[PDB]
Amino acid sequence: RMSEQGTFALAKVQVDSERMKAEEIRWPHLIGTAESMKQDATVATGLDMLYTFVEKAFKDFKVIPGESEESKKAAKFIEYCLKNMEGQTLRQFARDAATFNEYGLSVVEKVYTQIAVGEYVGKYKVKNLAFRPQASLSRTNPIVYNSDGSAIVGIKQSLSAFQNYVIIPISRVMLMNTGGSSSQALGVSPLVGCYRAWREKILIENLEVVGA
Amino acid sequence: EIILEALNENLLPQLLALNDIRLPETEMPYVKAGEIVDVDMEGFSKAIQRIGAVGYLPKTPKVINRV
Amino acid sequence: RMSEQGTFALAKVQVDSERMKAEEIRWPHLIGTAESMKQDATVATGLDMLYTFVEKAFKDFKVIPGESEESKKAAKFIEYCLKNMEGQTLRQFARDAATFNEYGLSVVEKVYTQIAVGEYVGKYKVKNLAFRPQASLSRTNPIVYNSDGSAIVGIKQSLSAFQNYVIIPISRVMLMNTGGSSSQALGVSPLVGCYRAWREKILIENLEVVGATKDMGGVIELKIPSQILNKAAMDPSSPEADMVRGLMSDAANAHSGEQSFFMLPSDTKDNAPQYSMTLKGIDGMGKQYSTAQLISDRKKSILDRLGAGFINVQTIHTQFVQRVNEIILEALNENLLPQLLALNDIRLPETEMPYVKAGEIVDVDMEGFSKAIQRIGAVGYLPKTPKVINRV
Amino acid sequence: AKAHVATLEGNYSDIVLGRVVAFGDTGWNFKEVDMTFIADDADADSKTTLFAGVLVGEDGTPATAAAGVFGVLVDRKVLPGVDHYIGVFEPGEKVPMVLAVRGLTLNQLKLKYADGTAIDAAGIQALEAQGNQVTDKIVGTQFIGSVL
Amino acid sequence: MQNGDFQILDYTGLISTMPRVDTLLQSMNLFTEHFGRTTVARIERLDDGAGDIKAVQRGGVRQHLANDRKKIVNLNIPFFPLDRSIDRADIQNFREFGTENAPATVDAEVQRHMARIRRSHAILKSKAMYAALKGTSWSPDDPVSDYNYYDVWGATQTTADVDFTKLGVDPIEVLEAEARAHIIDWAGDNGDNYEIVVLASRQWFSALIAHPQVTGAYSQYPSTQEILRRRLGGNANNRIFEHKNILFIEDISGNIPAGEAYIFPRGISRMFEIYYAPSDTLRDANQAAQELYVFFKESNYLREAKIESETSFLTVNNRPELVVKSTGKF
Amino acid sequence: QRGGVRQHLANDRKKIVNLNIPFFPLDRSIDRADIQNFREFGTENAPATVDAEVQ
Repeated sequence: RMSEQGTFALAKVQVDSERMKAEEIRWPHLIGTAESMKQDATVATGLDMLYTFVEKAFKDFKVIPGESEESKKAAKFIEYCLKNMEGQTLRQFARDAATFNEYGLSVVEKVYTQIAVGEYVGKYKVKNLAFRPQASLSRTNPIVYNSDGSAIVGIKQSLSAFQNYVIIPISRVMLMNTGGSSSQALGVSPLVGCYRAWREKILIENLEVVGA
Repeated sequence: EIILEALNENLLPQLLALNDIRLPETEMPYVKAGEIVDVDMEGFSKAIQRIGAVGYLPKTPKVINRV
Repeated sequence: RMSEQGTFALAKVQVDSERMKAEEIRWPHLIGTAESMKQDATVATGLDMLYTFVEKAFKDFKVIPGESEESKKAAKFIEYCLKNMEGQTLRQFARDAATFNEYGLSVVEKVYTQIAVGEYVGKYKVKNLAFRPQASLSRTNPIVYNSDGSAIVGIKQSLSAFQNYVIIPISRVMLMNTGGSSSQALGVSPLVGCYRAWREKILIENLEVVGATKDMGGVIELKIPSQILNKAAMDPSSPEADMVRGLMSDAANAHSGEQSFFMLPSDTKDNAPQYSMTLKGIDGMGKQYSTAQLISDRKKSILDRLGAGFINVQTIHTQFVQRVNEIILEALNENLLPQLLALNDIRLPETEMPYVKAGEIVDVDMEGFSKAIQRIGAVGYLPKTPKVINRV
Repeated sequence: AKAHVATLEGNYSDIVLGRVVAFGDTGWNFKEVDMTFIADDADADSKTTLFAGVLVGEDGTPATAAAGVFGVLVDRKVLPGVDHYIGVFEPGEKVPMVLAVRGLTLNQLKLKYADGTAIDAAGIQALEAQGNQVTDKIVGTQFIGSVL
Repeated sequence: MQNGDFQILDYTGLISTMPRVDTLLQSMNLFTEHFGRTTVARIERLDDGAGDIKAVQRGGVRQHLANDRKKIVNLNIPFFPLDRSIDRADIQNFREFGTENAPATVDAEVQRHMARIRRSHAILKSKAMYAALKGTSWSPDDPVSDYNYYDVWGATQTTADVDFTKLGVDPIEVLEAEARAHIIDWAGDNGDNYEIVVLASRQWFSALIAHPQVTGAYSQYPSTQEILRRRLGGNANNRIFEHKNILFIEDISGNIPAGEAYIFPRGISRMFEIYYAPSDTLRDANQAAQELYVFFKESNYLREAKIESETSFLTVNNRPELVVKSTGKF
Repeated sequence: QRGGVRQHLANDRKKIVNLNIPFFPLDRSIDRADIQNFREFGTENAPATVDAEVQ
């Protein structure tokens, strides 16, 4: 019939997966272990080459319209909006979005603004695809669910990011993740798996220097 | 592809809704990313001839602008 | 005659198969042993490459209609329903469905909803192909059978999955499994077989690290008469104590450089000298087993079960991906489409049922294809249709 | 004819319902002392009379009075279903035993003196003084009565 | 499976048993469910009627009416937690007890604990409705609520006793006269033909059928519902009987004291209600309550696993007047 | 009472048994002399056949 008879179990699939990891690569720590990796000259190089082609792909982008006359007008307006963000370009967005290869996760917030003077006066552009760094997110619960572990209601950002030296609704956020199924909100970073090999690789290099 | 799914399915439908552009499913425009491998001048030039010498290549400005 | 005279024996074929497994890979444990595998950098890599092409195939999917005019209308409605799930895409479904390569099993529940406003108002879409994670299922009996072991009545989900920090009828569930016959409800995970090799592979790598750290070849050894050592221990403010403390720091810093040398007294009391300095070495023969090639054999042993063994250097890997695609398509073509058309009372003959065709996993060769069209075209065996033209 | 059969019922968690886990030394809640495993004057195969949940004083001997209680014996060697250490020790031989001292949510009903007598109020006070919570209510179970 | 050191044997199968859990009251659907936010509830009563007019002389004095009546009540709700933990020693070297050599898995124990917790919660919910029907709330060891609805609202317990040893007296002639008369005179509103139901202990129901009057009633011609040759309620465990426009049901659960039976009418509005309150968590605090909450936590240090479940609800009977304690003598 | 202390669950039960199996043989032989000259019972003249006894 027309009725769900189960749950995605987002809140359980996570809690099993945090136990089955070495403790240096659980959520509140992985943010530090990523940046304490990278300074390996083989780990940096792998990430740099990946971003090289991602930026290239999203540089000469195109919008493909439909057949009707209405779609062609819509395609032109879409191209204008995507190429006229105030202080942002898709290359910068692409290289911010692709950070889920380091942390399994990426958060982008959509902000819309009205046009004052231009070709499409009265319409709404997108002001900025505001990137929210993974490091500035909540270290305790980053992602908040229903009373059950069925769906996601929003994403929490730490209060310490509003200082110089809150929950954002899900409808305003674009989530990207990799390495896991649809039931893993915190995706599996490609550095999970590498970690044990990186620990050994480093130790051996240290022995060579002192040995010589 | 992961980035394009978010861009095509989360931003574009909402962006058109704000400016009340409501279209059927078959008329939704979509964004296509660029090509990551450069085109081979030797391969492409001789591919056009082989198709062109038979007449299977349409005469449109789209084909002309590719040079 | 028209009467069955036997049973599939689902409830027995399982109970023999759970005994004939090492106990770390029986149902309630395999869920943990899978996620405690994967963190091996050869096991993750094999699974990641498999999902790479599965997602590619189910990205540019197509629905092939029949000949009659009725089928063409049905095919268009099917394409709309499969491309308009609220919050779901076939790529996400394909990468959730393909999890039976890790656990032998996959459960998806079909939920239908009515349309409020749209092109097909009044009809029924599919809201979500809700994935039920294997970890959230019942750890005791996941699958429930008849009073006999003949057929399946449903699948049980644990009550602990409805909390934050029940039996689903079989007619609502799409089951996919691999590695076993039709009589094995809990399919054989491809990691069964690998397991013994993975256990060995790990142990050997551990021995290499400790072995390289403990190979103290060429270490410095010093011999001093015990009169000096004993005097220092009982007279901390004696000249012997000062020299002993100097040795403990000088010897630690003894590297090779521009001023490295040694100067020792040459006194002699017996056949052996009083003071000496030698660099140790293994008095005999070293290790023989060459643990390097042990690991390489076990790595190729693991990747072969996933068809990704070529990284140790139409193919085997491409043929392996097609197996996973066909299993998913059977569930999609034969369990969802007939039911979806029944709800919107579209009843067609067998020859007029549309079907979904997955995409191609290997990219087309521009050089090969372009010269293939000419050879067919130069003779006139290629029809003049927009289908051929749109291929460019 | 007779069918030699046995049952493997019993559990460990019933004696320790919860623990305070220190992010540092995880052994903060325990202590090891040398108890006598086999009876001193018994034969060579006289299996130990010690049972999990018996109060033990700091001196290591099983407690006999409330004033002589310091911890609860929770050693793996005495847990039900794994008590195969029969005849493996000489009479009166010593062996290190694990004692649970602080940071535990114990079960009152399973605490007993050396002779099996249940713990009293003075024992409760002495054991809780270390920082232990002695719960007085576990649900229990009724298996099959044909009624409930 | 391994036999003695130098011999083997064949493993055959597993046998499992568990006590029955009753759901008759749940099936009857006599309780309405309310999901509140707080732990306190209010009920409003408004009772009205009329008097009699006395004759008076013409042109003289007149007569005056009285006024109405109101009442307000408040109540609290109890709490019910349930927790358990899992340690390494429980799975360190214990065989699964299923297949021959499969090692023990944490998942199996987790599922066992889930099943046990669910069964305990179901049993508690079942007992709650039986306690409520008797006219008092269920809150053992919690004197905070202990609400006796007869005392709270103000009422008395009608007996309607019956004796079965009198073979020459039909017991139904007492049940009708007392119970149905009292129920009709106390329905409160202006209704008709209320349906009557009876819950009876095994002894009471069994004795009722054996009474000579009932047997003689159906013996001499077939009619329908053939008591003598068929079984009351078919092959179902819970027997069902219907005599003289009344429905009789046997209480297999045994919660009703042996020999006792309770008579109450159906259809009456808002006679039974059950309320749920939120749990003691920041996610659910001040939110809408749910039927049951279950939580599970895996220690990030790999040395512990814990399970947690809690619930909070209250069962309220809004009309103690319409419950009669039938008592049999044998 | 809310916000106070909680309660816990009880343990489980297990049992095992062992059994043996019996054995039941049956044997019988046939010889030449049993059918050399005998005549099939119930028939006028047919000679004795070996299979007619095996069946």
